[PDB]
Amino acid sequence: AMDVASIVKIHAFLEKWGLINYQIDPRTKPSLIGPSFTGHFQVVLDTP
Amino acid sequence: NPVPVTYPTDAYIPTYLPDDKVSNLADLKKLIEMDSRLDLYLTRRRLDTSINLPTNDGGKVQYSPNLATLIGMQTGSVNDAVYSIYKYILINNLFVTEVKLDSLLQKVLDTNAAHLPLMNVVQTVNKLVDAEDTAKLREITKLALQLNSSAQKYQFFHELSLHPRETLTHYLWSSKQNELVLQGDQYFNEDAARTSDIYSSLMGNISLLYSQ
Repeated sequence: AMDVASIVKIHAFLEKWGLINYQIDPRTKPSLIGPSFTGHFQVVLDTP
Repeated sequence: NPVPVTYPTDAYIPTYLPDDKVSNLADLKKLIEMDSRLDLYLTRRRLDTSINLPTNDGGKVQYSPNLATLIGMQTGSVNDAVYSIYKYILINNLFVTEVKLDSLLQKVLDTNAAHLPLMNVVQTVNKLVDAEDTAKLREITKLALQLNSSAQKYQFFHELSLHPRETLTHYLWSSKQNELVLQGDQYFNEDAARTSDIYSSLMGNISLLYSQ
């Protein structure tokens, strides 16, 4: 229910940094191991 | 072009020492500037000019009876010949500036073209006829670097007196960041690169390589 100017502004902002609608195919980029080595990862979330 | 050498030729002779504790440094600066002015007078007199033979064994040449009419002499060095021929081409205003050959030049050159470049003219003219200073400059530049070393150690300890908290944390970070650089090439030494001990990031690298 936001005004159109802000909706298009935030949408172009998110698309600028490639957070949404990022044109990419994973068949042309090979995999790799990051500086962070293998470990044991968890994501803590607030109780719903 | 000057030839590059393998040893330092000069040194900056630093000037961050306190000029009220160490004395006679300005005496050194005055002596160096004076030696810098005592050789600008020598190099000048090495390019010295001399006028010793306008007119005045192979230095003496007998001129032909034809060229003896453009010179006034019958013998003399080749320098006098080419100089006096040029002077004759110059006095009579023969160069085209609006060389145009004169009447007697027709005979002396045996040419009837009446117009010839000066290059051909002088062609027809020919057709008709030290260690010790290096040691001193290395000994001095071997002391201005010892001075440039003691001055750096003074600069360090003096900048350690003021702000010791700032210098010590820099020393501890330089240490923790340089002992790592020196320990980066101890993995490839040909006696620990064929014993299969370092092959069990040398595993993600083969992933990047195979993809490449």
